[PDB]
Amino acid sequence: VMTISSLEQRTLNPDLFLYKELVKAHLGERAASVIGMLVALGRLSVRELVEKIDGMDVDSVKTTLVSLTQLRCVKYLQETAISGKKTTYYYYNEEGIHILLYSGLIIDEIITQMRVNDEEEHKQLVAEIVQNVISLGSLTVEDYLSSVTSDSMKYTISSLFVQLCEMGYLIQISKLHYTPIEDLWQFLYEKHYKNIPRNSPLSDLKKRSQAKMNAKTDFAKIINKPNELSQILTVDPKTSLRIVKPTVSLTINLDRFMKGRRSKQLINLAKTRVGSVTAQVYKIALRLTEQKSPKIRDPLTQTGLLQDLEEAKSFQDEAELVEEKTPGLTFNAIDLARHLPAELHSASLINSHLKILASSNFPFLNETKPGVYYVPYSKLMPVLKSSVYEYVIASTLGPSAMRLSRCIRDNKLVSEKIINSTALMKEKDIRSTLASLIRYNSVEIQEVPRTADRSASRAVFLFRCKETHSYNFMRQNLEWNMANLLFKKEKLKQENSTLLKKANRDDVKGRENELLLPSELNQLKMVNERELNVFARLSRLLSLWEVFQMA
Amino acid sequence: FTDGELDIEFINSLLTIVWRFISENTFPNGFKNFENGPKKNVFYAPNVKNYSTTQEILEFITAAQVANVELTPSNIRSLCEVLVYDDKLEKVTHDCYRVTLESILQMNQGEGEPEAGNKALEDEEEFSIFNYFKMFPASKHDKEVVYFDEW
Amino acid sequence: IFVYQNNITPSAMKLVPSIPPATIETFNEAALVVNITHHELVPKHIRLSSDEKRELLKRYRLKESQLPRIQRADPVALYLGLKRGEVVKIIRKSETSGRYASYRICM
Amino acid sequence: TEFPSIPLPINGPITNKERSLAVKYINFGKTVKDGPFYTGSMSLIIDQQENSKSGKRKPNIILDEDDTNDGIERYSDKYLKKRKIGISI
Amino acid sequence: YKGEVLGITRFGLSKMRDSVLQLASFEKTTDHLFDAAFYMKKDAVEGVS
DNA sequence: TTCGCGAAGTAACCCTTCG
DNA sequence: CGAAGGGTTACTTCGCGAACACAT
Repeated sequence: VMTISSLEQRTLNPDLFLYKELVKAHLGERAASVIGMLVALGRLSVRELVEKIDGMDVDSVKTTLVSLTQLRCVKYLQETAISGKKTTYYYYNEEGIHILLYSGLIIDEIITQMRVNDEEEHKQLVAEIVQNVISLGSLTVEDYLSSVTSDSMKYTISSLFVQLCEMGYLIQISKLHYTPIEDLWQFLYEKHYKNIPRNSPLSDLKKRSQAKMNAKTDFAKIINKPNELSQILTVDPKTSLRIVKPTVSLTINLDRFMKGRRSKQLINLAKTRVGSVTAQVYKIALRLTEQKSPKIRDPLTQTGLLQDLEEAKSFQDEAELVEEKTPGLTFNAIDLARHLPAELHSASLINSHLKILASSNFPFLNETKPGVYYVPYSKLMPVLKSSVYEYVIASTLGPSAMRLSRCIRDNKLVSEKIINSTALMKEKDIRSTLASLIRYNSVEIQEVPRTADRSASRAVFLFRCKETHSYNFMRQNLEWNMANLLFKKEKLKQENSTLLKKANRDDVKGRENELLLPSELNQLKMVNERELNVFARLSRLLSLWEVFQMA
Repeated sequence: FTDGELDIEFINSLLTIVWRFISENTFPNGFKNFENGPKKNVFYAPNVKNYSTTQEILEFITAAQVANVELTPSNIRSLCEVLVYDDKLEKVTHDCYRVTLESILQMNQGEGEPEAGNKALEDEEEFSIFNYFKMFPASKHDKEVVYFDEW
Repeated sequence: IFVYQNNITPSAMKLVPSIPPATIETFNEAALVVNITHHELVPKHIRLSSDEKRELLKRYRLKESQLPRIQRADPVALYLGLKRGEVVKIIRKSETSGRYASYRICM
Repeated sequence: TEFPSIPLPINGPITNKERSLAVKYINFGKTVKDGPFYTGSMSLIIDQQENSKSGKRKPNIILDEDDTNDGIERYSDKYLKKRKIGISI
Repeated sequence: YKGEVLGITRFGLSKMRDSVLQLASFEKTTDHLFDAAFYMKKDAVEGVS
């Protein structure tokens, strides 16, 4: 009866609790009743979609999915059967609905990415371009430029099109990444067995060595095609500069900004790892290799459904193989990018102050060890999780929580007698903060016993970690807190809707000029005070949720 | 039996002397408390040679007047050395125990003066200790009250 | 149609529906020396066409459910070759009843 | 109730950066409830986007706009101030 | 009519009966109610039991 | 202190392929 | 061609019932 404490949905869903909510936040219930519905039973066609959502007929489940089609929120599979018609079988897109939660910080630090050249017009112009880019799903150049009505401002916008395309933020959206990747491999695998049905004495070696490896070398090339494929740009008599093709669509490319956010996380780590002067040159030597060869974040495009027999060693070996020599520019040299004019005492900057990052990998982790620039981003991710995960559990459960959670990582299957010799707890503070932590994971105990029904207590329950559970569980808990914060925002905007329809329609400049009587005007600065705090918590919570889903 | 008879009245106090001495071995004393001249690119690509403990630090702590008879730091030379491992000391090869992490988080905050200076640059980073004084008042529906739910 | 001579192996029928319009059979020379149709306990079975299948669904107002079902790997169904959804008409003969009929859907 | 703690929340919209991201979230949420932004829903929907739905409704994707859907509701400011017919709203 | 020669007892009755409370009165009244709520059975009541 | 079949649980052994 | 993995059939253990209703 005390329904304030959000007990109404404690066993609801962690995955439905965010996606349907983010769809409801921009359109409403008739669009949230399909992405929230296609996440609850899998893939589904249009004919078997109508009779379960309890709504209108095919004239409405088709219209609201077009609004999800031109927003890139679903995935379709155009395939036919052996005796049936051509079906649809729609999916749901994870990153295509992360874009709705993610767009504001996308544009707001693409501003800081594009801060380099000048000051005033570039910020406003990028905040006009990319804000309209992400609010649509796919737009062209000639359709945008039909509402400018200028001659030099249009020239500046046409320059900034290719200035954003050269960074790696605008690529041609093709069907080959608008298709589900779990079945795009199988389409490149069933015609490949159809390619060689040769009557010849070949064993099961054909199904592991020929078809698999040739599909690898025909798939890794074809996923890298949307990186740079729309490059001719040699239209001379129109403009005297590189002009983007008008009849060519553009999307956000979704992946370089992932890389920029994770590089920002690496710099935020390096501000605490090394000193104040080493992290600056580490930033200026790290924030230039994100635009050439993108494979840094991703759990790999092919590893989702074939890592079942033995291939994980091959995935790690191929990752560390193509992980080097592809960004292989000048590893430690000079560049005309930025030198941060400061003491960054050293009043001389060539080949003597730019060698301080050579002493940044031999200490505690930045991990560019072997020769010159080799392996900079492979052996951080199993510890970049473990560095941020300890700083959350220690800041929440207390300073003695990281003292117990890190000891068991050193020696798994640890007893309480030998953890007393390793820790310093008095008599019972070993087990008190253990029982305060056992309701959370990374405590997970294993039992020994060889008895009948626990007769003489057998000296049981020595503690392990099982660190692959607790990272996923922390990700679930953070994602639930994310979506619960957004539902606090939704209940706030749902509570007082009778004073919102007038406060934004005709009340712009005269809001302080006595248009509302002084009895409820403080509610207008109350519905804007802690609704600002919701988005501030969202901003400072994206910087902690997106570290537990690395490769 | 060198640790079972000391429960617990000066083990947490004994941490401070050895941590301050390793911080003195790895950093300057007075130049750590402030940011004026941050230790010269720290120690000019610092000090491959300088280790922490070999055969002298045990007798140094023994003769440091810790209000005890000079008996039984016998096996606390390495057990207390590995016992301080969480965010404080360094392991990499042998006796390379370094301090650098928490000398900014709690040294310049607890034993320091307060100022509302140029602190409008900390952007969503790893700040455990900071931002005390939970609510004033009543915890308006989006504060720290909800973490107990498992999910 | 394949006719075994002895005990089968588990790896023979591992891909039987692998051909999309066709299949293979599975027999045994031991239990095929006499056919079950001429036996006195089995009445006359005959398969109906697709046009005659929708006639009893109009006469009894039924559908592709709620019928007395017969299964695959049944000796009558393996003798006759009932694939799926094929109505077989049984012309069974009780003693004091006459020459009445019954219909069975194959599943 | 039950009092756990979160490290991050308090004393953090006083700076301009988190306020900038928050006000831009407000602006994105305010604009996103308008559908197509006065130039759209016409170009790229036939171009390999759900052929079974871009073929059955070739003139019927123009249902969402801000040129006519925000146009029809703005004609009624003048038909009511001069003429009155008794019809339910 | 089901397809196989089956029995009348507590495993021979569960071949056709989607009715749960009919099965939860014949034998094993405990196990038939715990299994029906696990599998989310609809149980449109039409039988005379 | 008792017969009835149906669930898991565990072992002997034969087919199939690898280098 | 010898050895390793996947999978069919065969030996052994538990539990659920044992009819209706009256007076104790």
